[PDB]
Amino acid sequence: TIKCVVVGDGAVGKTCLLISYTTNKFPSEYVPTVFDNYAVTVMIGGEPYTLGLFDTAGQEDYDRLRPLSYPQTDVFLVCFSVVSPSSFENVKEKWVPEITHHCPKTPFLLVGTQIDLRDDPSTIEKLAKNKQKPITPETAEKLARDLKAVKYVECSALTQKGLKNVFDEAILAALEP
Amino acid sequence: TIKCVVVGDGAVGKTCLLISYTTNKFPSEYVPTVFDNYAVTVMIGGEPYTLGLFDTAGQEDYDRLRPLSYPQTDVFLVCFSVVSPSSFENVKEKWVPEITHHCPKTPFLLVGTQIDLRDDPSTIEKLAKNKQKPITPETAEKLARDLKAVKYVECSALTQKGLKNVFDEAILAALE
Amino acid sequence: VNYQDLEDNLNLKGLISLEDDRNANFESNVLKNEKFLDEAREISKKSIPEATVKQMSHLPEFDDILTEGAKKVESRINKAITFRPSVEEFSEIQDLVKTLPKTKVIEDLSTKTNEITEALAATSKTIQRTPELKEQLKTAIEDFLQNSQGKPLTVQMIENLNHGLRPDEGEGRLLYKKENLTKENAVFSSPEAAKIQLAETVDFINRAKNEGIEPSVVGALVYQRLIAYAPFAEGNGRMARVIVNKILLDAGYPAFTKFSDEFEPQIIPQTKASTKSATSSEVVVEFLKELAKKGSKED
Amino acid sequence: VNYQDLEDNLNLKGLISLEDDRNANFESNVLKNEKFLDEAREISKKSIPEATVKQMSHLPEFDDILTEGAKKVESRINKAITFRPSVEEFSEIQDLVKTLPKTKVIEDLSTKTNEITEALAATSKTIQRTPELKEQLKTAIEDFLQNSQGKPLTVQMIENLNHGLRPDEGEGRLLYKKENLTKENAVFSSPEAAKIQLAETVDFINRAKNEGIEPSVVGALVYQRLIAYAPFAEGNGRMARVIVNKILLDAGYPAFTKFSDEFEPQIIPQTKASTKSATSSEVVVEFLKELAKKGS
Ligand SMILES: Nc1nc2c(ncn2[C@@H]2O[C@H](COP(=O)(O)OP(=O)(O)O)[C@@H](O)[C@H]2O)c(=O)[nH]1
Ligand SMILES: Nc1nc2c(ncn2[C@@H]2O[C@H](COP(=O)(O)OP(=O)(O)O)[C@@H](O)[C@H]2O)c(=O)[nH]1
Ligand SMILES: *P(=O)(O)OC[C@H]1O[C@@H](n2cnc3c(N)ncnc32)[C@H](O)[C@@H]1O
Ligand SMILES: *P(=O)(O)OC[C@H]1O[C@@H](n2cnc3c(N)ncnc32)[C@H](O)[C@@H]1O
Ligand SMILES: [Mg+2]
Ligand SMILES: [Mg+2]
Repeated sequence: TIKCVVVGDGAVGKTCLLISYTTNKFPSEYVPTVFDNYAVTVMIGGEPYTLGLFDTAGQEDYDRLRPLSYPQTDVFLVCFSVVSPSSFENVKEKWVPEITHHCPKTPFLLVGTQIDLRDDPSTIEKLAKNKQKPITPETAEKLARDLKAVKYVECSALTQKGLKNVFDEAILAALEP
Repeated sequence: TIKCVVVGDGAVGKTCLLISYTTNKFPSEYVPTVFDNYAVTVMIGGEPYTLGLFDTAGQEDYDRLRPLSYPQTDVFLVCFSVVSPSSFENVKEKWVPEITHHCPKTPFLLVGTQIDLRDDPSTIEKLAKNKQKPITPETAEKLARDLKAVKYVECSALTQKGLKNVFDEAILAALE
Repeated sequence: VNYQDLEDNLNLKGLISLEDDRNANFESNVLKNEKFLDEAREISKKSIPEATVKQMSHLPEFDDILTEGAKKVESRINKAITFRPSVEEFSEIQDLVKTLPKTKVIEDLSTKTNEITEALAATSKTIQRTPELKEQLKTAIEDFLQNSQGKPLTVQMIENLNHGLRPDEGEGRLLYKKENLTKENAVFSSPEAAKIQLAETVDFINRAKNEGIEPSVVGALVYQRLIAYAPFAEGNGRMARVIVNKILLDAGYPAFTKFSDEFEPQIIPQTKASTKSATSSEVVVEFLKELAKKGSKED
Repeated sequence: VNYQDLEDNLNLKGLISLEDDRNANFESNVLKNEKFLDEAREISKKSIPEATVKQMSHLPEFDDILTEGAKKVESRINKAITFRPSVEEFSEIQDLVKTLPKTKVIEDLSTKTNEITEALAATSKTIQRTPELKEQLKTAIEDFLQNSQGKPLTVQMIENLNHGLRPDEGEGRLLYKKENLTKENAVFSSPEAAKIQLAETVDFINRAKNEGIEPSVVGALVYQRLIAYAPFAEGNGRMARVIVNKILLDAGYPAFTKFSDEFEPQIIPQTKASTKSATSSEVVVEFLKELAKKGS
């Protein structure tokens, strides 16, 4: 089993991406706050791999509890919504310090989510009215190298775009020194 | 995944043998009536096999529900206690007709359980006083071939004697 | 806050007294309820590796680590729904209620049924385009209205209403939700907490009616908390609106639908940091304003 | 069976009435209780492939298939514990109660604490050899008697009692059991059914005392059903015995320990087909016989 732990702020779409990836369907109704941990078989270059997927609760309420799921993690997924700059800022302020403190040698991916919303007129107009803008791949990739992520990947759980690659890269990160 | 479903009368040790196998420890306290289905990696000839383990409720109350778990079963474990003649008779009267009706063309093993109890002074005293006796491997083997089981195996969840081999045979039965 | 010297013809003071008592016993009834705690304990342990659990088991603070997060969620919800208005709000509510469209002629069961059905449909494209669905919901509403008519509300009536409001589901579905669920950044109660307080909301509805508490305000509070609790796997929104509108139509008030797209996410806590949060009494005020617009030009 | 014209100084008739009403409302309160049903539905679905669940959801019989087994278990348990004696058993119970050792002055709380603690140790080698464990249980017992004395019994007291009787446990354990559990071929109530009927048993303890129903018989019945329901993850045996012995000692009776090794498995339904089954009233009679021996 390769243990993959998904972390990040609330509402960035951690649960939906795990469900979308494991079911091949974007969930449109109710959804667990925390996806029960689930194992899936992934084929990488003819070889089979068992990916163990763990969801987390990102809120401050669970600061003391959440890391108790970190032991023997093989790779982290630090997620932020590309249309939520505050979740992007928390990548640096909260999430990477938290995982490097508990698992300093464990590799991590920087994951942009909900990229379909960069092409959502209502979404951008609402950011602009707040003098904000979506996160670009340029700035995210800068952050990934400044914070020593393995790399930056982005996806949409809704369209499944980039979704498969996220977890392929998660596995490749975990099979390393 | 090779799906293995464990059936048989209540109290034959269906749950305890699954737990003893997966944890390498015989449970001494409370135990689930029905062990939650659990996957395990089993090595046969240097090759990993993924074995899906499914427990059931053996009692008659759950007769209507039980077969609902049978779809895509690869191999059945039909269990009886070697010191329970009634559980052994029900192999023929109930369990193999149940799985052949509700899951045809699916291989099954005949599994004798709690073999440590053939050496238990209290168990054997009781059987003898009721003019009964434990099932010998020989009459079990005969039943197995009569009922077209792949083969007869037996084990003890308490001592783990023969326990590993049971699930080794189950995988072979599913691969043959 | 003291309301003793304020004008009140809605028995708002009796309502506030009722809220004071429930809020006071909230810690004992919910936060310290062992079923709720066990539910939290089991939820928390699922993700924790077996060996870590065992190393934590010797720590005096282990139980609190297991449960603190779940308790903070219920507390945040209770804070959002608990009615404790400012002097000014107390007075504005008094004034706002006099402005409500209110009929004295008592509608009959089929008329109430139709008004509640149309209210449901008003915010639902699916119901509008699907007569089979609309007719099914109408039957459910009619059944609930006829069973609760002249009687104290029971949780059983609600269970049946919720089931009736979930016709497209299939067989063997769970009535209550089995886990913490969310949609659209919403924060709802845990399954056990939602059940406990569903029961309290029923007692509240019955008590409020017996004490002659203004139904338009009762409806507002019930709308907020039933949605915040969301005990069932599905149809919590429909169920809340039917119960609320029974309360309103029985008093001669118009049917409520929803809040605006902007204000609705302010009535319960959200998982989105940016989303604003309204107090219970602010929700009542807004509820009354929306209800007052019901026959208007904007309608 | 009508008991109307039978000799009775134990208010057995009032007790039977109580039981008739609980039994008459059993299907409503337990079998049709939606939380219990949801529990059954979830348990059943765990072993079913999702695609099969999808198929079954189109069939009208699916929900009943889901809930049939769980409901039959609770009915079998309720059948075993519901007190409904024959005329012979009725009369025999009238006789047995008179042979029971019974002090006219009731011992104080500290004396009760000790007798209940000693009764617990009497059937347990582990408590006999481990003074620290025994002393911990003593404290929990004293605490329980302290808070229950002269008050209506509550579910909360029992939760506190159960926890106190589970001392070597570690932190963060579940109080109630989370799944159907068993040991020694036992059949216990489901978690939700056990919770519903723990509350009922509590109310039964309070109602029976108010009606002045013979405490030794109340004790017998409480012993059987609390053990049958077994709501907690652990310590259901110790807990039931402490509660029953509060009931007995309050009336001046001696403490109960256990039934014989041969009779104990008869008092609740078993997963083993060969084990004999005893009716509620047969359990009461045997309980009384065991209790009457305590002096010697
Ligand atoms: N448009 C869009 N919405 C998404 C996507 N992923 C999640 N969401 C929405 O974001 C909200 C919260 O998602 P959730 O998975 O519960 O976030 P979490 O709290 O981090 O687990 C839900 O309303 C989802 O429908 C996405 O890729 N695209
Ligand atoms: N001596 C012995 N006892 C066993 C063995 N397996 C199970 N048991 C006992 O049989 C009883 C019931 O076992 P269980 O697994 O619950 O049977 P099930 O109803 O078929 O699941 C328990 O009290 C166990 O202690 C075994 O291999 N040897
Ligand atoms: P479920 O479909 O049973 O109920 C839907 C109703 O829940 C309320 N609701 C959903 N999402 C939110 C948010 N983010 N904020 C406030 N209220 C919410 C609505 O009343 C739905 O109709
Ligand atoms: P758990 O350890 O909480 O409770 C133990 C008590 O359960 C009763 N008990 C166990 N096993 C059986 C069987 N097979 N039949 C009847 N009663 C049983 C005993 O009272 C234990 O003390
Ligand atoms: Mg989530
Ligand atoms: Mg079992």
